[PDB]
Amino acid sequence: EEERSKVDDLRGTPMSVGTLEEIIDDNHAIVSTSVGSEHYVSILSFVDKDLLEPGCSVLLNHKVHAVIGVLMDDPLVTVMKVEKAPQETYADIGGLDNQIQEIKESVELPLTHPEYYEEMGIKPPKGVILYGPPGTGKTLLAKAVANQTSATFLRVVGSELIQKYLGDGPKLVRELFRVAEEHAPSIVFIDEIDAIGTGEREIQRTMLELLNQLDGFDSRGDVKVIMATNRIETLDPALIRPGRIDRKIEFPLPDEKTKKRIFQIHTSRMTLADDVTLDDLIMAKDDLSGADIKAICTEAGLMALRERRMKVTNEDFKKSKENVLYKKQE
Amino acid sequence: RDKAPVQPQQSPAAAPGGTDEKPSGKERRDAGDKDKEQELSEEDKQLQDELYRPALEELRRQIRSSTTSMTSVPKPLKFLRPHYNKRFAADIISVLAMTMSGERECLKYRLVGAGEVAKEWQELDDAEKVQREPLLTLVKEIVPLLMEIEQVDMLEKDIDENAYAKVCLYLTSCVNYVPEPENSALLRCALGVFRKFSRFPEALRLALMLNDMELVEDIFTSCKDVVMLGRHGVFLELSEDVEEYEDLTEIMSNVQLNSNFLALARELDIMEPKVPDDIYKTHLENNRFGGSGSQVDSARMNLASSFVNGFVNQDKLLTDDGNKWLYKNKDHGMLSAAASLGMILLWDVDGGLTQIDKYLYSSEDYIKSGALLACGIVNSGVRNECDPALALLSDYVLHNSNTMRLGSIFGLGLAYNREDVLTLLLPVMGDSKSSMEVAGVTALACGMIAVGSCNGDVTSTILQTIMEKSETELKDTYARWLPLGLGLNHLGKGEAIEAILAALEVVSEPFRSFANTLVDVCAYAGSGNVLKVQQLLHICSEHFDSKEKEEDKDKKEKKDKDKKEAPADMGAHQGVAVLGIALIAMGEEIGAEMALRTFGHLLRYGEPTLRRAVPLALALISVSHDADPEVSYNSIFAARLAAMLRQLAQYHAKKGTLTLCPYHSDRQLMSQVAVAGLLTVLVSFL
Repeated sequence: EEERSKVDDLRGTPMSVGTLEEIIDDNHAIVSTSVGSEHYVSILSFVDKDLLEPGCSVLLNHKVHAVIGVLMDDPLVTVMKVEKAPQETYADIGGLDNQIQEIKESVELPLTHPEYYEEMGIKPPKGVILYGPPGTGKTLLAKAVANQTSATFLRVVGSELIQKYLGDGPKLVRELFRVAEEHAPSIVFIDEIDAIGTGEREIQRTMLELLNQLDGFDSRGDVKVIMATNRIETLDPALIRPGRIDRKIEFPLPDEKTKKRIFQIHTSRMTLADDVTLDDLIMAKDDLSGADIKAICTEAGLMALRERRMKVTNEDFKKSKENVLYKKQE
Repeated sequence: RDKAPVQPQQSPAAAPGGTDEKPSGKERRDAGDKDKEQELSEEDKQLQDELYRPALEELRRQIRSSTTSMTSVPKPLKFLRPHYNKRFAADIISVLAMTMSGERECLKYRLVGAGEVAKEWQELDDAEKVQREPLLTLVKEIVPLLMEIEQVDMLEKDIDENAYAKVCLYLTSCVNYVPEPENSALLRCALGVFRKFSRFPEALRLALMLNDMELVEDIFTSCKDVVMLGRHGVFLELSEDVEEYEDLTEIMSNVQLNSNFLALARELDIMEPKVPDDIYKTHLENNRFGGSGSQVDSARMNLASSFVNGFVNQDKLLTDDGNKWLYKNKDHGMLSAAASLGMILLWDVDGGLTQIDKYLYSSEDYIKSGALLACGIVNSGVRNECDPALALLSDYVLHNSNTMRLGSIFGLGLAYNREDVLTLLLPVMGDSKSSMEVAGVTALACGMIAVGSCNGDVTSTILQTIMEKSETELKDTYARWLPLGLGLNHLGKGEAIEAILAALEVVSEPFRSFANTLVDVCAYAGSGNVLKVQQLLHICSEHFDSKEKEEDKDKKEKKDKDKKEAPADMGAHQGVAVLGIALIAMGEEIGAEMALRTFGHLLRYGEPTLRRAVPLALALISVSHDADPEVSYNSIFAARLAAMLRQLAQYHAKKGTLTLCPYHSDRQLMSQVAVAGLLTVLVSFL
């Protein structure tokens, strides 16, 4: 007890918050601050030195800077990937059975059903790269959801995580590469790839560095990376040969029949009336994704649920369809 | 409507006003009333009033049951003796008589210990049989034998709903919330209604729980009368314990009507279907013997390659990869590699003699001792391999029949209430050799022979091993593995007072108090006895750092069924022994992602005993995500036990006592490598 309450002199009044740079095997690490003060002192208790992940903020002192402990602190990492197993499988959507068996056969052959993968002796640990014109997570997460059935998943949505802060660099990509290293049986999913589409000079070099580290120049077959953008013209031609090397496919235009199937899947569990017609619903829409029709199915199930009924009438589903007609036109 | 015309009608206490006013209350009693029966303050005078007094009792219990009462509701009905699919009978009978007779049976069941409550229970039984709402009137009439005539009075045509629903949730809440004797009523009455009905395999589970000799007879003359066959012989031999297969083969050898139940009663017809069908439809890759047989060195990873080699029993290449592989191996590896030929030859009985004979009566004592161990492992019903190990039996210091006593007495315990094996085991335990595994495989042998016996006999067998257990207080490992067999004899029942008999004649210095707490471990297979759960939390903080490991290790055996309560805050503590308690308390179940998380947190540790103990249950609970933990151990290690144990985790990766004894004997690996010579002969694997 006294030995635990005797180191209080170091963590007392002379205490500061610095930024550690790296850990040296010589048990004296190098720290930094606003002016970059480098002090090396033998380590003490209360530190982990393994999960510390150097390059973050640590605890310093006004003294010779003997490290008395560490203090953890990133909320943006939590919203990166989902850790749940959704019930949406590859057999819940139709029409694109070949388009979904191309990626299912592409990334479900490594690490699962390995007699057609390891006996050949190829191992292209790069994965396919797709793009959905509607996107909005619906089509790209409806194609990536096939791997989410029974497997660990890794999700990355939007290039905002790089642009919402100062140019720290590819260190976040190194964090995804070390959590993917410790989570090798996973699927890397990069969504909403609009880095160059949205300083600007650093975005190109952290994107080309993203291409460098994504290529896997020192790592063996560890994880399958599946990228997903919205516009194929935004990506530069240099991100192709070191990037998409396995296979790519095209997605058809969802005008009437793909929206009829999306409407059937979004209206398979719910109960609708007999007078609910389909031609006006697949006619009034124009280049719409599944998030807004899911939004009007949610507010239509709740609005029809206001009368303590689960049946969605035709006039109430047109009244909810006015949200679709207005939202895309606003 | 308004109470203007009918409100001044209940105030007159005259007999005609009641005999005509009350029938109007029975007419308007279809929905009770227009309100919550606020007329209590006016009918409380009718309470004192009495021609049609049974109607006044009916309306009185109607209103008292309508607003509130704890005891005064069923009195007008126990005194009424009711004699005078609509909404009326549904309201006044279903819910009002449901809670009414429920609180009457509860108050009369807890207060006093005549037949009026039986007439109410049969009347409500019939009326709710008309109501046809199952599991609710049932789930209420569970606690009131009367349940036998209730089931045989109800189980006539509704078999799927009462059997599936009533037996499912009433069996689950009957091992969870119901004590033992009413569960025995479930077993006997379920033997009745299920004996008169179909679905024999659930009655065979009722034989896994009853362990009665009549059930197998009636189900073999009835299963024989009702015409696959080898499959029900397979799980027939799997569900049966050590007692009723020996007794089954002696009663079928007593009848000898067809001898097909004699053929199915042994290990031959449970293995002749599996082995060819397994070799045919499945094709295991050769990169596991070719690689896992190549990255081995240091004379220990090669032992892990003898165990992975023992996994085969399709491909028998690593088995037949020339000779001198056992000659290069040391004693710790001559016994294990000598038993490898026994692990790889579980089938091919006739070939086992011509495969092991090359190593029999050899020059090295451990080659032929482990060869007799192999002869004991390869078979369990042939009994024609024991003789050239039972013959000599006479060393008294060391004459190769002590090691042949290890392999042959252990393998004979695996493949043995046989009297003329224990009449010869008397000088075995009485020998008292300095070798630990003598009394180890002796107590485990007679212990596995005495599992499921006649309520755990306390005869001079376990009395003899207790007296000779307390003979000398040296080499406390004897005191660690003799309670193994002691508990194997105490196993099979919880309510027995024999654990308190051990608390009488056993209690001593904490050595035999650890023996007594092991008897406490194996003498509590499981029931509704939460008293030992709060007692478990009470004695959980004992200073002795081993009775915590075993007495708290019992968690995986006590609550083995209700796995939702098994995860607790044992990992949040600071004692490494508790981390071992949870780490072993995980088990060998289907391995959900929560368990894989508990091994993702328990895996990263610095002690070689816990890092050695984690891959055992990690890879036992998962037999996609199989190679990730192996890569994790490759990243942690790259000691010897971690590498041999992670190759053994490559072995493990890709309610019977046979699946409970081996690892419970394996709970003492934190010692010399002599225990690791008994590690290679486990039988709990599938």
